[PDB]
Amino acid sequence: YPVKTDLHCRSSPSTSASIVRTYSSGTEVQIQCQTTGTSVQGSNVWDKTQHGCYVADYYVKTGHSGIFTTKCGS
Ligand SMILES: [Zn+2]
Repeated sequence: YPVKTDLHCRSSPSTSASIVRTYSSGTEVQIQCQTTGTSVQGSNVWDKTQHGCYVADYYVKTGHSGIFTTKCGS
């Protein structure tokens, strides 16, 4: 799925968590799992990517709003 903007990928699903890497707009990401975290533009859903860090799902163009795949473990 493409990211919708330049999008931070963080060590935890929080906008205060450390930035591991930043994807340039349109970069293809795969979703390992989904969880909840900071509310970003109305969505508290966060996606763990192929790199093991978390992005705000609002900015991942999947067509889905709610969690739709494997839930991340605690
Ligand atoms: Zn930023």
